[PDB]
Amino acid sequence: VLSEGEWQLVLHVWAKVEADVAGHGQDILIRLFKSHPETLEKFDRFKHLKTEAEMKASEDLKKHGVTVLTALGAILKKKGHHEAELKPLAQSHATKHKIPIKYLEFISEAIIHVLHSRHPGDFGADAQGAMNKALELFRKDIAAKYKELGY
Ligand code: HEM
Repeated sequence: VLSEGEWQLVLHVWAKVEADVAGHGQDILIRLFKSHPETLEKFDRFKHLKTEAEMKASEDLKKHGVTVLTALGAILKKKGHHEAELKPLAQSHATKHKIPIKYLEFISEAIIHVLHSRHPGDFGADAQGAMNKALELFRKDIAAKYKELGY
């Protein structure tokens, strides 16, 4: 459970992310795909992309990055009271997209890295720790739904 102070650190940096949702989403998905190429293979939509320049040039990838970060922002703003948000996300990611929990760890790492690059003044160690806790809570709660469903 995050404290109120931890949530404030999380949402303070998140408010900065929302100034450029699409650029963050691009940076995060590209980092994910480059650092963990098995993740790109899960996207029939994107697996034709073979270089970072091609990824950066894809408007469709930029659009999907907005989709991802909009869903995550809605979750974070619930401050842990996110059952209604995680139900459909866990269902689609477990049963349709077939995404291991480990790949959610990978995207969490990419998120933290990009937030640190773009917002150092609002993403010192205290905020890094708080965002790590928020993304761990996300993963814990998704994992419980995966377990229910046999994934
Ligand atoms: C912060 C973590 C993530 C969030 C918030 C998120 C959110 C979303 C959302 C909102 C959608 C569209 C609706 C849906 O299908 O449920 C989506 C689609 C999808 N996601 Fe994620 N996602 C996350 C992590 C991942 C990861 C790590 C992968 C793969 C490694 C992945 C693979 C997919 C795929 C394959 C689709 C379908 C794309 C398409 O063909 O349109 N997601 N995601």
